[PDB]
Amino acid sequence: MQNGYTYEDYQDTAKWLLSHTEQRPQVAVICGSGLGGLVNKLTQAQTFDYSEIPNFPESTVPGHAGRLVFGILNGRACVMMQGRFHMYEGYPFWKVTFPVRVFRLLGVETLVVTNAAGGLNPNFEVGDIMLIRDHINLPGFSGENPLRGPNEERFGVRFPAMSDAYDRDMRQKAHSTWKQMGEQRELQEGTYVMLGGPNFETVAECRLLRNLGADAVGMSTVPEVIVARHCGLRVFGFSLITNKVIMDTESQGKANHEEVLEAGKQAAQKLEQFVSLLMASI
Amino acid sequence: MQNGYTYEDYQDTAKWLLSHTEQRPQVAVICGSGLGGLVNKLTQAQTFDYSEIPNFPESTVPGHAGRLVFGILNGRACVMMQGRFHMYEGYPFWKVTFPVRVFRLLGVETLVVTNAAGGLNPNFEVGDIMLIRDHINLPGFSGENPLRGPNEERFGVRFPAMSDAYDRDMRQKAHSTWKQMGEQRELQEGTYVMLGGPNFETVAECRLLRNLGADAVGMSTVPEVIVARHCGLRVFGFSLITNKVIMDTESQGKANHEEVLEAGKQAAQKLEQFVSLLMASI
Amino acid sequence: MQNGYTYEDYQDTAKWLLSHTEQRPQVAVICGSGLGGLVNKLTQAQTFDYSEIPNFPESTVPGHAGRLVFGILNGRACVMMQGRFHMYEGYPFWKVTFPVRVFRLLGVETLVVTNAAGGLNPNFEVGDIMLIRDHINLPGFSGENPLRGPNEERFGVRFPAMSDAYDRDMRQKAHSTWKQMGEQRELQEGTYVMLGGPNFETVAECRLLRNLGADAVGMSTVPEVIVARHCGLRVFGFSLITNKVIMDTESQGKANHEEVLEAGKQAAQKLEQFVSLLMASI
Ligand SMILES: O=c1[nH]cnc2c1ncn2[C@@H]1O[C@H](CO)[C@@H](O)[C@H]1O
Ligand SMILES: O=c1[nH]cnc2c1ncn2[C@@H]1O[C@H](CO)[C@@H](O)[C@H]1O
Ligand SMILES: O=c1[nH]cnc2c1ncn2[C@@H]1O[C@H](CO)[C@@H](O)[C@H]1O
Repeated sequence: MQNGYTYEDYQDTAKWLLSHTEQRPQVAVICGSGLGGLVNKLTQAQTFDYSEIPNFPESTVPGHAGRLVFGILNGRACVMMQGRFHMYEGYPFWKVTFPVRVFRLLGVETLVVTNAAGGLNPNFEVGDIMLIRDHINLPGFSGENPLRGPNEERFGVRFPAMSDAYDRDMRQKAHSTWKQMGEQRELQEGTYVMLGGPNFETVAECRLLRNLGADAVGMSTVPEVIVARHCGLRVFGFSLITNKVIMDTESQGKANHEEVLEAGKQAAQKLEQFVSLLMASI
Repeated sequence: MQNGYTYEDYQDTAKWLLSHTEQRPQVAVICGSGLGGLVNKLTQAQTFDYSEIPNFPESTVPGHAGRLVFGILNGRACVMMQGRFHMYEGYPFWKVTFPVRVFRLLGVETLVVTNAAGGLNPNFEVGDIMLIRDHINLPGFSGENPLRGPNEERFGVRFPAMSDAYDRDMRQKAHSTWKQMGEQRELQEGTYVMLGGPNFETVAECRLLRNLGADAVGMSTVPEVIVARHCGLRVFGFSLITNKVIMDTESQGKANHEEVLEAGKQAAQKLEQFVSLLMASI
Repeated sequence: MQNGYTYEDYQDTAKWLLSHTEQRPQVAVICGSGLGGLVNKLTQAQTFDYSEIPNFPESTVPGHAGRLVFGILNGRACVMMQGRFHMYEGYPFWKVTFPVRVFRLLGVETLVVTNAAGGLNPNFEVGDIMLIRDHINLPGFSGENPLRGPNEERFGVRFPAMSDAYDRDMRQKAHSTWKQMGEQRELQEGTYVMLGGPNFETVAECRLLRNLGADAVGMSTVPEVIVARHCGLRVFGFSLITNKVIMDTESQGKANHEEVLEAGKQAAQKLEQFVSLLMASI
């Protein structure tokens, strides 16, 4: 059926967290595949396994520890999802996005989303960071949407707009911050396209995606952005280009989850530095 | 699971309606968002709330009264759905299309469908009326189809063709009728594309849709057309262009349901006049 | 819910087959619409109705007998599915692909898939045989995937690659074999695109599909290939172009299942000869 959580369920979970930590975060960060390292830079950290927080789902994917960590990052109080949920695990979108609404009830105002993605844009190189300026929601085209079913007015409106989903001001900040880091490569920016997974794309599918105007492909994030914007959260996000997708039938190798995680550690020091510095801007 | 209604369920509902009204309609009209006004031009009208008709689903969307009205429009006896059902409300396609099969069992032969849609075609202006000459069924591409499951031979064939879904003769009639109205703008005609909703499209999604050859985007209608053609109903339909979709990231505003309903009243007098005059042609 | 079969279920079904036939096939063939004739060339054949094999689903589509036949084809021991399962029948992808995993447990190493498809490529003519070199999985884009849910490590990895799904060596063999047959028309090769069905495509949908780079359209096969590659089966397949899809609104006729089955018998002698000769190559 549709959404199985009532407003009270989100409320109960929020109260439970509030009664177990003195931390009052204003920023929420969702760590994607190979990005779980961002957590180790938190000060005064407190961790909760998803399995001990009442109505919380569980991460089953390698590279997703499945822990909620509160802490202080570069002066800002925040909460981090060290690992997320995906539709390919068997979860409905209303389960995948449960934490987002709980965050809103905690008093969070900004949500930063991260993920590992395949590069469709030929100008992209493995290791690149791409600011997400827009998305294409394939599952949404068929009715698979976290907002399907009766609307909860206490969270948002029935027909939320998505054209302004990725905060313009934060993207300007991201660009200025990147410049201060003195990096050699430029910060990329583009359209993220989501598909269900869990298998990797065929050559025909990649060419099709690129021709639709997508710069990177992945199996998450979009559902969380929809719910985030629906409840009024300011959203900012980026993809770590973990590999160049095969575009020719004379393909040498083939995508694998290992390459994705390996790439994560390689860029760890870089993107961790980036996110921490970004905390100064709000 | 698949379709939960058996042939008998449609039959029972049809018998109930037949035993409560002397009206024997030959035309059925489904009113979309902001089009519920078409009903007020009916003579000898009889209304039934969806909630009192046995196996009927219920409209939960603003702009959808949720009433079945029988009456005489410009000499033709017809039945109107003042408000329809959508997949984003949590309804399976076999629930959304329930009324269509009941209509067939009432003895209806023609089905006219209406809806509010976003304009993808740059030549479209807010207020335009677009005859639907074809559709692109996105949900259908993934298997979400009102005909999924065992086929009911009493209604139609297992593999119904859709290339001739929108009646050619009625579209010629629509054009001749529009000319007699002396309108200033030309009657548009194009391809309607359906996606699940309920959120509005991103810029990337709109560009993608337009490039696929779609002229207008919406969250309904197609399921009803499939079932209508499957059971042998002559189908004709049109979209009221309620807004121009944002195609640039330097977007001024963002889509909202209010604009859609406001647009409906603006064109009310026009499209109501159009549909009533169209009744003369069958 | 997700996959309802546990590893043991596939195992039980495999043991049942092994205890009822002395046949030990190395090749598995799935016959599509109008291709059920391939079975009549088997020697020392043994047939099982799907309804008598424990955890087996059932074919409900005309042109799909619904029988598992073991036999010897041109010296090679193989098993054939005379008729397959489709999502439009009401089956979840984990039911549609059940036989594929059972085959793996029987000791099968190669899977050849066949199907009836509509030609999108203008160079295609009715009667053509198209080797599938790649596919576009539309249902997969929305999360409808036979691998959705927890991964069974005993079968394969969590994130299987699909870029090398259609065996290169077998496609070279197919081309050499076709030459030896002395056929007049060339063996086609292209991208197969899958959509849910059961209705046939509209003109707008066909133009869209062709523009995405698809050569033929159908309502099956892809799910079986995903599971086959996930568990390590070598895969090879081909489509019988049963009709040219309508690409213009001044359409003369409209697609029908009859034309599909009629086309099957016409090419029967040809494709049966092709598959039997192909058995010599492994
Ligand atoms: O090339 C890619 N295509 C699709 N998803 C990808 C790709 N690269 C990374 N991911 C993402 O990382 C996990 C798989 O490693 C998936 O969760 C997917 O969202
Ligand atoms: O721009 C648009 N995109 C998608 N659906 C639209 C648009 N404009 C109108 N509708 C239609 O009207 C309702 C929302 O107001 C939805 O039911 C949708 O089908
Ligand atoms: O033009 C076509 N479009 C879509 N599927 C087709 C077409 N031609 C053959 N099939 C395939 O044959 C059955 C219907 O006859 C369906 O199972 C479909 O997979």
